[PDB]
Amino acid sequence: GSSGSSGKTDPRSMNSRVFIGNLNTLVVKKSDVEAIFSKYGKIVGCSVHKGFAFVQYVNERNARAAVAGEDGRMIAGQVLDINLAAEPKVNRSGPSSG
Repeated sequence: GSSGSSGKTDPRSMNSRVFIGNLNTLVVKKSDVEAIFSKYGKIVGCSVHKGFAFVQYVNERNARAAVAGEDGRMIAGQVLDINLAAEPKVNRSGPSSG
């Protein structure tokens, strides 16, 4: 059932998602992540939670764009760790395949 007030990552009905981490929400705003990402595709759903944020583009291609673009941006003087909510950058070293 539809649940209000939450922010998790569960497969329900989505594809185009971007997990904006290391987001200095203490300085960065939503419009900053909504506008900065507005160049990587139209945002249908964007949220920022003290610690991280989530962006939802109209299409994946767009999202993946930012995830590739945004990710590595110096916001507030600090880099932003973003990644598509699908493939977690867990354990770098190793045979990454699949």
